Amino acid sequence: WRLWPSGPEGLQMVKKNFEWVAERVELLLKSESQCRVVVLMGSTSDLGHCEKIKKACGNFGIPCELRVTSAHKGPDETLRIKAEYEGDGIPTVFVAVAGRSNGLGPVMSGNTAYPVISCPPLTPDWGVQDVWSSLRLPSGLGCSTVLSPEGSAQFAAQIFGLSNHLVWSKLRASILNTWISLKQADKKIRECNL
Amino acid sequence: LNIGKKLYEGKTKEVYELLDSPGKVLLQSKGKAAISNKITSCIFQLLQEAGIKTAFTRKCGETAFIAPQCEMIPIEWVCRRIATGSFLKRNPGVKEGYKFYPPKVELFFKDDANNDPQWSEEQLIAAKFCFAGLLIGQTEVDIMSHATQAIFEILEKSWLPQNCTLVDMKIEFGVDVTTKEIVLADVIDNDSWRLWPSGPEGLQMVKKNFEWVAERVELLLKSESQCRVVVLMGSTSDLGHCEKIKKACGNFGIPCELRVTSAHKGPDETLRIKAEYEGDGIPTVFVAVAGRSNGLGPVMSGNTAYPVISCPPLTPDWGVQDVWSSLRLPSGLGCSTVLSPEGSAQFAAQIFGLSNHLVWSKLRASILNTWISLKQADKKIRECNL
Amino acid sequence: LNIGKKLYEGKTKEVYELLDSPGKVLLQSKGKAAISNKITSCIFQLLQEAGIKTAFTRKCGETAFIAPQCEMIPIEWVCRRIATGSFLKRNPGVKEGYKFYPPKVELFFKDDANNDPQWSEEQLIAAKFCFAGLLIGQTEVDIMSHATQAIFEILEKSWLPQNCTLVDMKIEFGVDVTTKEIVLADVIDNDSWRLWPSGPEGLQMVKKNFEWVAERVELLLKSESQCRVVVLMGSTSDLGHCEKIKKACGNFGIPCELRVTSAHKGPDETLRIKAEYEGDGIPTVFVAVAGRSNGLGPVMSGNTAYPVISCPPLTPDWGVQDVWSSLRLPSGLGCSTVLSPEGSAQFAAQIFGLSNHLVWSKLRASILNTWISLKQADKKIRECNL
Repeated sequence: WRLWPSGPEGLQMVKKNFEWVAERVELLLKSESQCRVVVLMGSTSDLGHCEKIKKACGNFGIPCELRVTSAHKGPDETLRIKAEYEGDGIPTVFVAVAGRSNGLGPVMSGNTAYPVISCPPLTPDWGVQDVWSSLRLPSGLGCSTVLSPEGSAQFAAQIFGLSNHLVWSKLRASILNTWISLKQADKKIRECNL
Repeated sequence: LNIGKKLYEGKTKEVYELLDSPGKVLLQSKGKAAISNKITSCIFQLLQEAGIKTAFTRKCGETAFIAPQCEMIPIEWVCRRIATGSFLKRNPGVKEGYKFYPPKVELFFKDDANNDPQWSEEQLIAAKFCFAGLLIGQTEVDIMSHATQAIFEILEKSWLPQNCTLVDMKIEFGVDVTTKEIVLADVIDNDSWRLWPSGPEGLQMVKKNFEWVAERVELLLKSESQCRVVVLMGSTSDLGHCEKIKKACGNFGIPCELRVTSAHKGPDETLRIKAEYEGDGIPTVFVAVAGRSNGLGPVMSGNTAYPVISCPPLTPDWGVQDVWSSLRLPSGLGCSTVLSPEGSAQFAAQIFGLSNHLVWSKLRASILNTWISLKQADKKIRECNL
Repeated sequence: LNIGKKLYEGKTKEVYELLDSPGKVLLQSKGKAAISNKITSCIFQLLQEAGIKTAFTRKCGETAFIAPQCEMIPIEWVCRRIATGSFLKRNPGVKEGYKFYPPKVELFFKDDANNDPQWSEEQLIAAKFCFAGLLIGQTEVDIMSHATQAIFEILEKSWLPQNCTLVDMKIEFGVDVTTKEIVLADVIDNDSWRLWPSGPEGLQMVKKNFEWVAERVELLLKSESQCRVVVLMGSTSDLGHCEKIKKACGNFGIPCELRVTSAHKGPDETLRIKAEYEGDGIPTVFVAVAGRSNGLGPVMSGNTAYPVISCPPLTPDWGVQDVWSSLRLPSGLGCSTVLSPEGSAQFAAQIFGLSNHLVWSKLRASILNTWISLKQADKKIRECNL
């Protein structure tokens, strides 16, 4: 490869010498950007939903914690837990999981300057009625919605990826590999068009 | 090898029994009688491949063909698109050339070389005929007239590419002794129909001579229009959905290929695959199968001048929410939606049918047969209203 | 009458000014040069009627044609479907016959009879050319390559019925001094392309000689495939809806008729009207427009072997409730749904396009032009990101 110094601007432009490159390459294996995803669930009966998010976060190397809190039952407590993730300086993304009327996501988003994803555990029974409590929020709420549990973890990854190259890389490799997989399935089904 | 007894016969052929094979235990035999058999062997194979229930098995020699044994209906069904000769004489005022659009179906009583009149569809019912056990009434008389019109249109279409106009035709039915179905049971040669030259315009108008007709009929068994249906699926987990479409396409004789591609994942690849079906000149129709938000259909339609059908694999779980991504498309998209997998194959067939008479024929026979089926279910449930 | 000054010229023609008519103030003049003008006059009229922006007004005499004045782009665009000659020599390994599917577009730097090399699409942008005021960069270079491929495919299609294979072609653009649009600005004769005989199979493969090409090109201006769109409306109060479809059909050169019929009120009549479009042999597509519960589309589709599009005149008041009567049909119905009135006309066009190259061409040009339009809106809004 060829690596400019990039701090058209420097000398005639000189590739870094194998010596300098040598004592830097190990640093590419680590990132300056710390990141954490905190999953808030209004009820432990959605624990399974939250775990798919946690496991997914695990695929992008992002630490993830699950917690139980109710905007409707312990309003005060939800804010408290919010504060201990805000006050410890770790860049965090909140994923709100609340069934039925979701007031957890809306409240979180309204009291924190960090991103907040509402990832409702919808089922086709009343799903069509419940999503709207996560969409349609009063003004001043950046709160975003993502239905897929792993999908919400992915979005969180892409958020942190803007600062953690190690995470960005995993997103990129994944994009590629999914294409590789598409390519192969088509070739394998193409065999059967004889 | 071959056997035979006695049995009946018509004016052009002599039907013989066939020991060593009951049922289809019939042989039709009968200068230029070999021409008459070559013609009747194609029209039959043709009408048969289209889907019309017809008394014909395989061709046999030069002047013969075996077919299932059946009791004939003593009636001559005639269908017209244009009025000429006889008809004119019978219908004063109708100037020659008058086109009938449904088109006109008339039936003549007992073939008897005496007067063999014209019967009303009501005199046939009151006739109370019964062959091979089948009492002929409303339902049966209705089937024959409908089937006659259908057979007409099929042959009318089949001929057009040879630049021939089917003016009118004569046809006789018969109840299959085995299956008990009313079938197009008797030879169709050059005296069974009348073909103008259609390139009111030519000479005094001369029916094609059995010679010219002879060396053209085999061409009706093939089509100039090539056609292909390509099924694009965003995910192999819908493979089953796509196969119902493929199998359906198989019912209309249209070649169909399944392929995997994602507008969302491999945008670039979808366009690539699109290009190799566009560039090879085979007239193609694309059927897009994408679950959830369907962006496959919309993208395809927007980048190809060929038709694109979106056939979403909906389930009642979230179906009502997903269809709208296939309907409601930004302007400039001809993309059409069809929910039924086989239904989408049928639509594709009807698209290609505009150019492939063989496909059109299958669509037409199917329309008829479905009616035959409706008719019978009603008669079978009618029995239970006693 | 006619005038003229000096101006520029190419290898086959000499461009002259034309006082008494500015702008289109250009005349192209130039044995067999009259053949070269007859060919270039059809291909242009053809590409123009298809929708391609091309520098051509009317034919003039035997060896001339007037067109709008424009500054030429010193680049030779070439498009290939099959690799032959030159290309092979430039691309070692590509065996003759290799088919390119997108298909391949290459452009050659300044026409200069010296070496006139091959430029990368990136060397043209860096060239920073500017004609008639139009600085040529990403956007413009992208338009020409896209337009070249589109022009190729159109001509490729147009030729097929004459049993000719467009192997590759050469084309030059130019910015119209008036409108400032990049247009197919310069003659296309028999040395602008290469046409196999395509009935790897024939002789060593010989391009058609300008003589044979000459007496065929006018045939590309007409199609063998006839087509008609019939719009059925259950109520005259939707007349406006049906007219958008009719007008749209007009944009693709497809004849379209509006008619009033009710599946619910005159069941019998609907079938009758259906029959007179079926019986007259004109390939037809039916577009059903019925508000509320749509039984018109379903019934039509079930009684005709031709395609049937349901194009409901929905309004947001009860639209969500009505569409389902057009979707969700009993089995055996190929009936397709398309909400957009013009969209349904477009789909119909794409159906007929499978057989009418003139229609296919209009669809293709349209695809291109819509892209050209997208490209320009982005560049115009990009200006406002300063």
